[PDB]
Amino acid sequence: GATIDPYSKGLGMVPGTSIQLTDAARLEWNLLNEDVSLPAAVLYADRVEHNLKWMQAFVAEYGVKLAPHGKTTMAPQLFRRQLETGAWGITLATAHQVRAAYHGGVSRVLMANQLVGRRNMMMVAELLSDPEFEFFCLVDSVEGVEQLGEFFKSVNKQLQVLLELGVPGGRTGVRDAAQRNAVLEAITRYPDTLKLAGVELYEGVLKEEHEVREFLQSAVAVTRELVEQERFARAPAVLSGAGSAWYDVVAEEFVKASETGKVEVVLRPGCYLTMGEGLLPALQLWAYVQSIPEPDRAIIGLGKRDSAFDAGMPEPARHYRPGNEAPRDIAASEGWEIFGLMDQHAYLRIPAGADLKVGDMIAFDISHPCLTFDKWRQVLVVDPAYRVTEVIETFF
Amino acid sequence: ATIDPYSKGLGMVPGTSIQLTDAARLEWNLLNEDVSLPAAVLYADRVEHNLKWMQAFVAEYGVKLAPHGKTTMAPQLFRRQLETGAWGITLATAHQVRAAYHGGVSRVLMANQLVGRRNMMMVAELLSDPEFEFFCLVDSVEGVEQLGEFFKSVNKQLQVLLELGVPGGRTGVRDAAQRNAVLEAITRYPDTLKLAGVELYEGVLKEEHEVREFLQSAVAVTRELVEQERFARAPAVLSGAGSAWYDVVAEEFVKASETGKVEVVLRPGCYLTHDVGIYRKAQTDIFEGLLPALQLWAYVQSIPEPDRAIIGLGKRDSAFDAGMPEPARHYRPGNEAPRDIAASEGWEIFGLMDQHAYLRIPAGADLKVGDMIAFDISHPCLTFDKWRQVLVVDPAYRVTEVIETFF
Ligand code: NA
Repeated sequence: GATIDPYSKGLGMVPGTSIQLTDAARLEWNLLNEDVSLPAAVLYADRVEHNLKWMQAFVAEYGVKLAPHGKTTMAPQLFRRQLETGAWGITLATAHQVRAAYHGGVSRVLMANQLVGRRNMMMVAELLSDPEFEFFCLVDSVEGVEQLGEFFKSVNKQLQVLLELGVPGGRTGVRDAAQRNAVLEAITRYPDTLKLAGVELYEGVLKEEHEVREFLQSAVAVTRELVEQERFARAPAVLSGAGSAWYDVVAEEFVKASETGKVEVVLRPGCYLTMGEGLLPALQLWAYVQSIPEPDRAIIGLGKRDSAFDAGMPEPARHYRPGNEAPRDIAASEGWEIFGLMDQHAYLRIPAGADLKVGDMIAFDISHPCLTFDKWRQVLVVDPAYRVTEVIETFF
Repeated sequence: ATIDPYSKGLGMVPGTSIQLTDAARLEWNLLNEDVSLPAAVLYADRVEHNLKWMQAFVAEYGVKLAPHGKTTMAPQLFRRQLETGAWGITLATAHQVRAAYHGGVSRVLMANQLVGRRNMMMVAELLSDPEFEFFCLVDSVEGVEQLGEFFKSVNKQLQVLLELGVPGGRTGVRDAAQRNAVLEAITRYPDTLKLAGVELYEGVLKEEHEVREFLQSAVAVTRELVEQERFARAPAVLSGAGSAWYDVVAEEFVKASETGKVEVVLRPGCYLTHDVGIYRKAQTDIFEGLLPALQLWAYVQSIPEPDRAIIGLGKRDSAFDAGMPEPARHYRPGNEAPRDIAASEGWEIFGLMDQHAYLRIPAGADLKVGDMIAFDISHPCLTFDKWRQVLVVDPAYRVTEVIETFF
């Protein structure tokens, strides 16, 4: 129960099976003392807290609240920090994810996805006898609504749904007004079970601004009509877009729905580990130099098992020789560059005669940090002296 | 070893101490929608068919195999491999060795350099088990000295294999100077490091005359060390991959395989498909074989346009290196059984996002929200690190066991 996994990678010696993650400090792991198996995933406590407090300081120019997507870390320890620093809820994608977040103390989850399949539905139904828990999922088809309605009725629960709008050539969401009206009608056939709680879209399938505005404006018109018809079962109704790349455009268009006093706008941002200019990169992967077979080629103990290829090639940022007081920063001018990532190894180009030895450590930055998280069941949190203060568990 | 109550791809797990091997008692049936989709599904009868085939193959040709476990990291599967004749399991990292040890593997060839005090300590802890045999690779004086000093300081002994490499390659000594420097360094730790043999990965090379030359060098270095009596293990181990280049390796290692001073150990990959080198290359010699044993099951979530269905399967569930998922079976809840999907149905996955996939279908397809599709993937072993728990089913789609992974 929120205990360190003694068989995971990227850890030091774990002398019991019930050592609380938050008690990791008593194990006295220090990264520089080689207490920890490399490769390891390392969050800097000072930077994580910086990024949290930075986001907390953010005063929006518009009436909008944030439900950051949790799928990139799947770490309820981080979700709780996000919620205590002002997030409205967590956006998740699967029933499995929702259960994980719920048992990690998240009390509001926007499942930005269709809920389908008997076990996925039951996994959500299991959380719905908690009167303090708030849940939403998306609907975009009559069949999907009927499946939800029949199931949740059969287990005597209520389920909040958001009508999802979509676009031609897009992903999910109703494509036109006739579909929209059929989906809305289907919901009224389960009056004691399904509860229309708002409207949702993902505007980022579109590329041009005029298309985005026109899509946002159709969502506003549908929302205002449902307000006027008193067809929402939640007060306020929720209107949600991604609002990342299109943050400004989404806010401008969605204000028109808010002006009813009956709708709250909820946006669904991504990674906090890099609203955004002052965020600091909080995660590095640390690996050993295992072999330097040629004067310009080093082999590193880091592979695709440790670092998502969709995160981008790892970039050497720090160098540390065991026995030294501290690491040193690697300057771009040194030309240390990963030119190959295999399963468990990386190829590092170095200038001939570089001061690098087998057994040295390198800390790597990665461009899209959160995408790497799913390669790590345990992520370390370190203080500025590289002492591990906490272990973060993930639920992938 | 118990079922993780918080994992994906499972049914209702009603306790925290349900043994993985007692999964059948939970009575999960895939077609009854007892299990959360997406799920990774191994077919028991196919896994067993593949193991039995490799067992029969090893008896025909006398080959010693240490199959790669790095791609599945599933000691339940490792144990079956060893029970049906594997010589040991080949692994990549100290963490993996420890997991395999914990899962009852009694011989590991770590086909990698062992570097770093915690990594070394993790291996040292296991060496207190006198029934466990371990090997790792050395390719540098610095690496040999770091191992020697560490294992001497914990009063243990370590078997190492000299790794031969090639210019522009991966690891391994490049030339005779480098080779002799590594061997000499080994001899500086006479009661700690035990030279147990010679290893290479020949498929860094692409042309055949190069591979043969490299293999020939391996045989020559081994023979030389046999004559000088530099090995501290009888027999000494000579190990090549012998998968993608199985037929060439088999020929070149002829004389080492024939002697009793040396045992040849090959390192095949995936036993969950016909697409493994040792099997593809054995066909000439052989003239029902290896079958694909894994499929990923997912729901249809939305059919928003007549030619486009959205599937609850993403890059979180299906590794890019495994290949694009291909629809293979279709099941509508309430029905007796799935149906086979042929290419002529016109279903094809055209996009895989984080948690969703795009399925092209012909307008008017026999498909509905809430149906399940089973997908084939080209390299099934390579998708295991997306799953902490993998289901095993019997022919009636009843879950008979859950397989845990150590990634
Ligand atoms: Na635990």
